Amino acid sequence: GIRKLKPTTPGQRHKVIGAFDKITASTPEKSLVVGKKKTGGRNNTGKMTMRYIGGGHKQKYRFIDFKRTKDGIPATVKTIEYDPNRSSRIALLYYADGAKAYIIAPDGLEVGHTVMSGSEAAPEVGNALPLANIPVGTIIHNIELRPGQGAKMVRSAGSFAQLTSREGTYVVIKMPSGEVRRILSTCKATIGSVGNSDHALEKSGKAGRSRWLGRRPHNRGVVMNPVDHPMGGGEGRQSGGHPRSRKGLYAKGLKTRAPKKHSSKYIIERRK
Amino acid sequence: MYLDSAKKAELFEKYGKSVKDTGSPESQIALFTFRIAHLTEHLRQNKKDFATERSLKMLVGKRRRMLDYLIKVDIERYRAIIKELGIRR
RNA sequence: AAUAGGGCCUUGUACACACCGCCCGUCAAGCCAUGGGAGUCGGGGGUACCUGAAGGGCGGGGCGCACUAGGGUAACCGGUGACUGGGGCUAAGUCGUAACAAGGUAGCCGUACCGGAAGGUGCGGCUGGAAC
RNA sequence: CGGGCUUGAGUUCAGUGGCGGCAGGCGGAAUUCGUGGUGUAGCGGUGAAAUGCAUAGAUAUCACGAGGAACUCCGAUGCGAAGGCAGCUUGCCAUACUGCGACUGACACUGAAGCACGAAGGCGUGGGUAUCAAACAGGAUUAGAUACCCUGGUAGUCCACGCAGUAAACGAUGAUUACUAGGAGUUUGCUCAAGCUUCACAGCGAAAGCGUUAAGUAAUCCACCUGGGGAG
RNA sequence: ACUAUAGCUUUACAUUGUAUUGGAUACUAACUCGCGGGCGAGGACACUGUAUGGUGGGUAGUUU
RNA sequence: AAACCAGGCCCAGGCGACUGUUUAACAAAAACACAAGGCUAUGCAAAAAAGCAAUUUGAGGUAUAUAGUCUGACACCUGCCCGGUGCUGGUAAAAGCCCCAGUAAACGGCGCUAAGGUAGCGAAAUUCCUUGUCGGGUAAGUUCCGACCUGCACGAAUGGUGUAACGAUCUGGGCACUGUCUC
RNA sequence: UGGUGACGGAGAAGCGGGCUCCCAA
RNA sequence: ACCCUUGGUCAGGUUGAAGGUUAGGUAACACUAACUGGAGGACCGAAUCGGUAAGCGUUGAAAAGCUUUCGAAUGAACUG
Ligand SMILES: [K+]
Ligand SMILES: [K+]
Ligand SMILES: [K+]
Ligand SMILES: [K+]
Ligand SMILES: [K+]
Ligand SMILES: [K+]
Ligand SMILES: [K+]
Ligand SMILES: [K+]
Ligand SMILES: [K+]
Ligand SMILES: [K+]
Ligand SMILES: [Mg+2]
Ligand SMILES: [Mg+2]
Ligand SMILES: [Mg+2]
Ligand SMILES: [Mg+2]
Ligand SMILES: [Mg+2]
Ligand SMILES: [Mg+2]
Ligand SMILES: [Mg+2]
Ligand SMILES: [Mg+2]
Ligand SMILES: [Mg+2]
Ligand SMILES: [Mg+2]
Ligand SMILES: [Mg+2]
Ligand SMILES: [Mg+2]
Ligand SMILES: [Mg+2]
Ligand SMILES: [Mg+2]
Ligand code: NA
Ligand code: NA
Repeated sequence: GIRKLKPTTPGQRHKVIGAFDKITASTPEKSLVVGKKKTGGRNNTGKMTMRYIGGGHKQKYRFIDFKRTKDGIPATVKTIEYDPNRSSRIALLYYADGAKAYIIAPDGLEVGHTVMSGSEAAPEVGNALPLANIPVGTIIHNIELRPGQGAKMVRSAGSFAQLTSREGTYVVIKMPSGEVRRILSTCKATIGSVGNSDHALEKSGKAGRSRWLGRRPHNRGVVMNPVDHPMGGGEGRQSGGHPRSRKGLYAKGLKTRAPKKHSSKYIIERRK
Repeated sequence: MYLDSAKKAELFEKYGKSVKDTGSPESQIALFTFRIAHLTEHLRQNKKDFATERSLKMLVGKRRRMLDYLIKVDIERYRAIIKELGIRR
């Protein structure tokens, strides 16, 4: 759900934000949060390697459980919670042993539900199973790439993948980008799609909101001088020629995947 | 609605003289009100059941006609039945 | 010596000096009525404000009420205007042939897109259509 | 105005339905693309051709993988206020017809304003995108072809929510009630009653024709017309 | 503009081995990655060194 | 309103939606940014950026994400061209190159070619001739506003045409007011 | 081994601070 | 100049979004009325940040200032 702001201000006329309807708690679990220090896009030499990063609201880091190791121990959903670090919401789980954890909240998960992990776990929403136990055709997220490493694949708000066929020790999965690829049957995934699918409908409305989110203004290359950018220069407006970066990397069709990568043997169809 | 024979018999027993009073006012009113409530609860979930919506409007008209007949007959029964069921809104 | 078009029926018609028929639209010509516009010029009434005669009222003065006169904003009723677009009738000069026969791609209704022009095409509907 | 009656109207019960509405699942044929076997001089299209695909390897043919749309035979009849509704199944709704020896007692009809629904095409946001296909591009025929024919092809066609409110939205025939002749079929409930369509008395009509589903005989209310253009 | 050149990229040799009907397949033991404090996934490829062919105003020295 | 203190107002245009930023010390703007839109890359030791490397940023984020590039709220829209240039494909002891196919919200073009400028604008921040011509305003108008279209040399995301609100922006006209001026 | 430490912004209220709300958390 | 960590500051007045309550209205929503509420790169304006226009200064009080005027002033704010 989203909320549109009435046009009492020019900076509010085009603002659309979320309704925060699924959030049930206002403060985070203390044992699972730590203060976060911001980079301005600078690496360990102090030189800025990534542009347009800096400022924004102070944030705390929530430790998200992407491994789901406690197999067979049931957990109960305590609260649905806001996370400043990612687009999706998180869910606080209490285990029967007194452990507490955070997971990425799937769509349709409510307070009071029970989740499990492992081969014995039922293929319902919020359960984390090896892909060899997931019946063909269901909607999954938080997909592992190597057994035991942790979820890497389907994590953003609203995104989902589908398990379409299994071929021996591998399964065929269609990815959010449209790629079709093989994943080992030992890898884990969580049933359901990621919640908060209305994230893409939000509109900032003003430059200040990007400043709050921690982004700095971006300058086009055509309005620089030739000493700063290949596309710069000229008197009056000029098109800049073929679009390219500061180092001259073409920006309108040149592929940059390494064309000898071993992971190509596990890709069936390509869409990126 | 559920509209069971037991529910209809209980409604008739509560409203009107004896169970056999199936076709009298203050009992047709109660049956129509029950059906209207159940149809509203059904249309809350099925927002495209336009046939059910039209049937609900017909039931509302039928209850209005029975209430007008009660108006023509007297006013005490009118006041009693509307105070009991809950009508004016 | 060598070699193997016309009548009688059923149909449709916007034709009837009768298909060598009748009609549709565009552009160019001439008359008439009515539209739209930077602006410009008036008339009648209205709300407020400022002054305000005579005659009475209240208190020789003072203060009231309103007949007008004055400014200004708002209506309605009207004229005119660089320029720019429909319609009718008379001519018919030009360009094609859309409809009337299965009118030569059946026709019409709605809708959308596209063309000098009548129109063409897509989707759904109708017979006020053949022909099977 | 004050009472009564049950025949009209409505409620209940039983039986009989149904391409009626909404929602969730399941399907095979055809067809599209990608990746691999076989194989090579054409395929496709037309009145005849050409534009197009194809030896840096087509059509055809055998597989595997990823998808979208439509529901052959039954199938002409039935349902819905209308628009409309057709693969299989389930759930939730609505509704109709017939009867009861059950009930209430005229509670009825119509309806200017208003409200609701309302084919196709069209608009907005998000998905999806196989076929067909406006616009557009090329090839033909013609004096020309801004068309008809052929090859491509984007919106659209599909889904969800929201606008829009139009049609040859037609039976070119408003709703209700009562009555009035026969033939040919058909469906359901059982010789009878509902419904479904064409010949046809009286009657009506200018005629074509309508004729128990009237355009016949009558009563109640609503909508609309008053010569053709201009002009919806 | 002339000449170079970082980077990217192609092949050969080295790292680098074994079998079967050569250039394909297969194997695991070199080599790489993940998990836990051996197991799993790859695999003679990838990576890197030497040589070689392309590309290279990204950078440099110059000429005009 | 008693001193001090304490909005001038209206009509009509160009540009840029807006609040913001900028040449410390001659330029505050129509320049930059911006919310938003498109295209392209990237399946995660991601692409990309620093570094000889180790390592770090990206990001401990995972395609509703990140990065490169152009356009720049919103409304109605965004026409034809793949010929050219880019881009994507099918020698030492094979890449390329050729050829063919695709790509214009890629650079670019829209007078016999690849295609001959669609809608919308137009003496314009674009018009040389030029103070173009007609109308409005003034006693008198090289500026301004409205039309006309031989557009030297507009034109649709180096976006076209509009647009309420906003501006120490540029530009024209009125009322008020005055030593700006007659002086 | 578990709690405190330990945390935002705006605004009621107390000559004669709790608290409420909000999202940028 | 930009970034990182950790602190601080912003007189007074105005306007009146979301939301809430109570009335009518609905089959239920919808939808009107009043009060409440206090949002905002909102408005006026001190401190403060900045530097529009004019005047003065130009061996200046000053190697960039002063006076008047003017912009922003809860934020993409200023500052240790
Ligand atoms: K920019
Ligand atoms: K350069
Ligand atoms: K013709
Ligand atoms: K024809
Ligand atoms: K119809
Ligand atoms: K007949
Ligand atoms: K001008
Ligand atoms: K612009
Ligand atoms: K274009
Ligand atoms: K200071
Ligand atoms: Mg510059
Ligand atoms: Mg220039
Ligand atoms: Mg002519
Ligand atoms: Mg140089
Ligand atoms: Mg030298
Ligand atoms: Mg500006
Ligand atoms: Mg400003
Ligand atoms: Mg300066
Ligand atoms: Mg300055
Ligand atoms: Mg720009
Ligand atoms: Mg002047
Ligand atoms: Mg402000
Ligand atoms: Mg100040
Ligand atoms: Mg201020
Ligand atoms: Na040029
Ligand atoms: Na003045």
